[PDB]
Amino acid sequence: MFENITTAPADPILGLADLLRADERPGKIDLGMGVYNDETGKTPVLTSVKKAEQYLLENETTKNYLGIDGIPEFGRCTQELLFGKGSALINDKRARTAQTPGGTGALRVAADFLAKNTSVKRVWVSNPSWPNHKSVFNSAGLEVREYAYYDAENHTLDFDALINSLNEAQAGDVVLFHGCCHNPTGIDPTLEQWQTLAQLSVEKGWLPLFDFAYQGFARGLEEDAEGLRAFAAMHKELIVASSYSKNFGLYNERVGACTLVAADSETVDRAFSQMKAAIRVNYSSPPAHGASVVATILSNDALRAIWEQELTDMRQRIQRMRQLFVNTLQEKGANRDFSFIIKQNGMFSFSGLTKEQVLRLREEFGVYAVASGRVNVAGMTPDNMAPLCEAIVAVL
Amino acid sequence: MFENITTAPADPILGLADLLRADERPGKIDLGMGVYNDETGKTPVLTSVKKAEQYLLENETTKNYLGIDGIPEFGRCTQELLFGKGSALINDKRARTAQTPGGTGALRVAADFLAKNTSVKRVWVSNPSWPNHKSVFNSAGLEVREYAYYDAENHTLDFDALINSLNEAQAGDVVLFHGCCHNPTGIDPTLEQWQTLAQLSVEKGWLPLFDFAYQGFARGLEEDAEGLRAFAAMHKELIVASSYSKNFGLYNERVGACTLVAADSETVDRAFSQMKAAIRVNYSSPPAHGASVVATILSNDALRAIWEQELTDMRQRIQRMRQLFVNTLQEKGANRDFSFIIKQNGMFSFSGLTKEQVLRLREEFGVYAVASGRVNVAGMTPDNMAPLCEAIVAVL
Ligand SMILES: *Cc1c(COP(=O)(O)O)cnc(C)c1O
Ligand SMILES: *Cc1c(COP(=O)(O)O)cnc(C)c1O
Repeated sequence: MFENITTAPADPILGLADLLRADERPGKIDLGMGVYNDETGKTPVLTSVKKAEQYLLENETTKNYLGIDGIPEFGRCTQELLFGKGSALINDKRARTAQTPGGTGALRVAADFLAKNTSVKRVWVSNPSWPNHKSVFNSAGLEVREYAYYDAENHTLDFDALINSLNEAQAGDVVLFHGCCHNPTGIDPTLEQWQTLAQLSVEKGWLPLFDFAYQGFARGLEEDAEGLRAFAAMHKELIVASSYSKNFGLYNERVGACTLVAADSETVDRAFSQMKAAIRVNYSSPPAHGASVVATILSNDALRAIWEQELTDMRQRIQRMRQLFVNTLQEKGANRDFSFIIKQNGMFSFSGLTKEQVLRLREEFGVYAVASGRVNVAGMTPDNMAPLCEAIVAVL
Repeated sequence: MFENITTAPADPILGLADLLRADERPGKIDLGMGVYNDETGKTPVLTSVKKAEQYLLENETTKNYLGIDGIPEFGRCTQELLFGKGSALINDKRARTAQTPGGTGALRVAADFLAKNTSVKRVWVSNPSWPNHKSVFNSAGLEVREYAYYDAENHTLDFDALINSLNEAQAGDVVLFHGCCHNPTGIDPTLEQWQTLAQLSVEKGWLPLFDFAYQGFARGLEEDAEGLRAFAAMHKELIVASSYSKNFGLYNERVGACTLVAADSETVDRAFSQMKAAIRVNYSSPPAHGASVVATILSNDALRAIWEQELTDMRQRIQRMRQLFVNTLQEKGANRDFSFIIKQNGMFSFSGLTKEQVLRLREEFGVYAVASGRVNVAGMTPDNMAPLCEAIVAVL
């Protein structure tokens, strides 16, 4: 029965891991997958996380199944982080949160939920966008359409093109927005633009779906969520797929959440019952460890203070590398101006390098980046900066 | 968009948790979901597991993403447990294993894989069977058909009916078998019957799919796998969805695996690439903690010895309760003979109680069992045995 199965195509991002594995060369530079690296080029476990894991080791008395929607505390802490401690959405009980295996897991649950329980047929994603977005929604039988977003020539957000692109979006359509730190551009809408988009969305009858995987990496926890909050203030219904993989450094523990918002508690509870049905037939219930670590940290003043500082330290080291990257490129004799990357938020730099240049960097210099020209700044260190830039300058 | 969504129907097994939650009554007896309880009526963390978690706390240096298929060591230890340390399948590299979020997660991955990459259209499950089996395969767009299995009158396996039921199964069809400790009957085929089924399967051209969630709870680790091994000795292709939720007491960490077997390594690697594609669009990569605990224990002589003993202790306590259950029923003046339950393996007892009797036990006595008459023996203790049996005797 498996005789004629075809070899699956490699994933443009996750597949870089395999190539890096095979590459036997010494000083390879991994600037692919978006994982944080410290000055040493290692991806350490946060101290706040180790302390939480210590706590769980001493106090956990059972591994009995969690409910289908996960740890209740995790859900509450997640909603406060997203909407604000005294949000009306929380007080009016208009939101329900399911703990999921990572933000990717949240996206799949949302997709299965939409495909089977609503009239939704199309999902609009930005151009360019995170490649797995199309893949996930397509697997659920939903078609994906793109809306203009990045201006490759001016390295900025083409708001006019965005609006015009979306005018082709019909009521009942889902429009996907990145909460902050747009992946891969790093360009986010200003608050004014978020507000304008919120109003337009309501009038056009779109169902907003936020992919929020980098809260805290743009400006701060609360600041990075003002766009989503602007939307939540005007919409009756919303869906948020969030992830703690990056802001907690819990990548492999698969910690995320899918939050559903409706007009009232009666409606959201009803809809949420179908989201739980979608989860039941997938993985049944979520993994406890990762989410337990997050809930423990967020609900403890001491641990929370330490975690917030570590998040601040991560954000600041990336910003340092970002400036050092541009300066070194100029220092090494860069062909063109790369100052526009200082304007991008998050772990990435949408460099503008062509597919061939990326291929050559890998082949001839052992420098690994995503074919789209996306480079992981968080993977840069004072030690690999020099050879990194010499290679780039060499392919311009 | 969520205005007209319908309330999802409650799950016959997982839904018992919610009801137990609402029930404010004092001495409720939970004999529903299949989770192990000790003499105290608690579901403790195994000692071997706590020691492993200790080890990980001290040695883990990163939470960086695992590969799509999980921890390689976990996969190897899983294959040895299933096929045998010196199995030809392992030596000829005919098997690939993906770490998944629980056995349920493995079933979903298998289903998505089959639905999109093969001509499979039907899956045959036993009557009766684990309710989520139909639900999971149906969600992937595959139809489920039932084959005779349990003889409600003689409380045994009706092998003749089984064979005749399956003669309606066409080549290319998937036939699902429980590795051991059939859920909910507790009745497994003898080795001779497994062998006969293996031969028939090959001749009819069926694709066997084993749900192996209770390895070690029938007779022992190796013994409980002889049925699967009989099949693996004659088939070119097989799929095994296994779980460590019960034999390791790791329920909420979601630890399972989906193992794919093909004629040769070239074919299995090709097919496996599509299984990874199916996982990529679901949860991306699996949760590390649970599987790390399992790999650590299985690859360490010391920890493995302790774990195997704990497994033995769990199996023996259930067997004790099983005999005490029958004796107490007779002692309390049971209507009919219940000795047939001594012949059932696993945590359950397929009692024969009707839907109304189960409803009444819950309503009037606070005793919770599954509507099918399935009762969790592992949930029985010397303390709740008396009131438990008095309630049952009262509804006969
Ligand atoms: C990291 C990320 C996610 C979710 O990642 P998980 O590892 O599955 O939690 C989703 N969308 C984007 C754009 C991301 O960068
Ligand atoms: C426990 C069980 C599973 C898998 O359970 P998980 O908790 O998802 O690992 C699958 N099939 C049967 C029949 C089971 O009893």
